[PDB]
Amino acid sequence: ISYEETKALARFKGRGREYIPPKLTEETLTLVHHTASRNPLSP
Amino acid sequence: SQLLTGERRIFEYLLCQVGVGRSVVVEDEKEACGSRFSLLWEYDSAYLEK
Amino acid sequence: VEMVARDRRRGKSRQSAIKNFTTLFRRVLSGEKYLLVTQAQYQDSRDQGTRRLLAAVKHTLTVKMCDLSLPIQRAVAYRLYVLCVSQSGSSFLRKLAAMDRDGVMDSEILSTAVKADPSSLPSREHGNLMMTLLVFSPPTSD
Amino acid sequence: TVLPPADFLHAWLRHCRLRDELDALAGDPSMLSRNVFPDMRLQGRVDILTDSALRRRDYVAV
Amino acid sequence: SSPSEEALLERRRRIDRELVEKHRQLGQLHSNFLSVQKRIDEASKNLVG
Amino acid sequence: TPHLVSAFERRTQGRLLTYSFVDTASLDEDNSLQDIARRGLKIPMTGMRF
Repeated sequence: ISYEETKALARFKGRGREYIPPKLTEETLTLVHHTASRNPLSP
Repeated sequence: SQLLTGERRIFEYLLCQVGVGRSVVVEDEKEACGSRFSLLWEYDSAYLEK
Repeated sequence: VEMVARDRRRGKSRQSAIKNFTTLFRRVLSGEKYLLVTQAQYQDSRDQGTRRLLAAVKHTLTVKMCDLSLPIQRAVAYRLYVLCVSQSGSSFLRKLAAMDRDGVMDSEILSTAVKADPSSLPSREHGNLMMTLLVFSPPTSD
Repeated sequence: TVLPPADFLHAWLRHCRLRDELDALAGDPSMLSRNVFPDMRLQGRVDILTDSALRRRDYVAV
Repeated sequence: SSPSEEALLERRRRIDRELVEKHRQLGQLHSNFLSVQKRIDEASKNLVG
Repeated sequence: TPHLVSAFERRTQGRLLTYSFVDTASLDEDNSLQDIARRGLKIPMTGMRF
């Protein structure tokens, strides 16, 4: 179904013939992680 | 350098359903000229090869 | 443009218009075939009868032509295009695009000629200059 | 960038009238410079004919 | 954002659009002039031929 | 013409029916386009190429 069917079968929904819906659109690099939790014992 | 309208034209063509058949291989047009080849009743056209 | 031409309410009111003007035209023509014979001096009584006939001819053609489907109007407009673009062409092409469907259903003497090739056809804007002078001229008659 | 705010307001009132005077002294011909089209074509009939070929042309024609 | 500053911008669009149409008109007139000139050159090679 | 389509069917019974294009200026003074609508493309004894 996806975008493909829900655009062409729901915006029109079987209606037709007079409706016409509208337009379409220091501090260098270290490999160590700088830990978010600042407990020194958190890791 | 130049915008090309290219002199669009009045091409008038005739889509002729030309029925050729059992053609004999022939050289250029100067020998396939009717008065100098004289096909049989089986062969019915002349294929200009070169 | 697609809204108006495909609007059903105006379309079947155009069709009901066509039915009522044709009955108007038929009755005026039927009533004008025979006079009235009584015992009095009578005027022409004919200029009003033919005025209602011309009224029931102009008004029929306004409705019937305005009620044309868009594929039909496109085919007519393209037919006028091939009439218009033919005028800068050969003699057989000029007559055949303006209909004219009658045809279709010591002695080695030295002569040569050089021909201006009749494949000129000025640019696409001259093509619209053709069409806007077939449709926007003052009408010759009625 | 050069005038103080008092001089620049007077200069701006001057400049709006300068634009509208250039509006007046420009005209609007249009029209004739718009309905000219690239419509040029070559026509002609030039033939090299012998006098006896002119004899045969008159036999066909009047 | 004065009315004269965006009437200035309207006059920018009107004249610039007309320049685009006129530049294409020089191109079509120049193309047609050397179109007929080519018909002259072919008529010279054909009639002298 | 219905005469032309009947004569064409009788002539070509075991041949192909190729579709050739014919220029209107390559035709001579005999094969004027007024004349083609009445009798068809008349090929002389010399013959015409397609």
